[PDB]
Amino acid sequence: GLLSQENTQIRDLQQENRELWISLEEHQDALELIMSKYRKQMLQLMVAK
Amino acid sequence: GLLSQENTQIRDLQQENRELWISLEEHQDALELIMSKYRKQMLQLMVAK
Amino acid sequence: GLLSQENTQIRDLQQENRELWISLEEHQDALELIMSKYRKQMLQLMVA
Amino acid sequence: GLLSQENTQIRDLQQENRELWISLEEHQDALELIMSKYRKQMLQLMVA
Repeated sequence: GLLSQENTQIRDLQQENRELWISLEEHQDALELIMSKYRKQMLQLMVAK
Repeated sequence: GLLSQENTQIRDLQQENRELWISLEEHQDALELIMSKYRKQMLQLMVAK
Repeated sequence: GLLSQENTQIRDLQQENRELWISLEEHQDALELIMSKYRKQMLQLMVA
Repeated sequence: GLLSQENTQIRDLQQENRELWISLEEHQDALELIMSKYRKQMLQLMVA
């Protein structure tokens, strides 16, 4: 009965779920990268001083 | 037949879906607020200069 | 001669430079905090 | 007397101050871009 309208909708919602999580995860990585670069620049300024 | 295991799972997945969206939306607001404050400070520095 | 043009302009540039450093670190703290909230929300969704 | 201690230290503080301003704006551009990508991803999910 995996082909029922309900089981098909479950798999569609699980795919949407996964896409939302990937969106959150990709932006978590972007936040970490920008913070890493921001703190590396603060250190480069201190070193040059 | 709204009480079937499948229909119950659909409503659970829709609630999860909504929670993921709220997580994305709340952080969109946080990003906007921090950028607004960041640009307002750059202007306050320019004005004081 | 601390009232020299030299020593006076030094003091103004030092004040501006201190304000720029404070601006950089205050924004650091603000981004760190929204990243903390973001990460902890993801951790909460993940075990729910 | 541009080689005065006054005028020399002025120039160093001006260079540092310019670097701090560039740092602030470069990070502005970087955050604006990740916010752009984030917002456009949400818009894409919303019409999908």
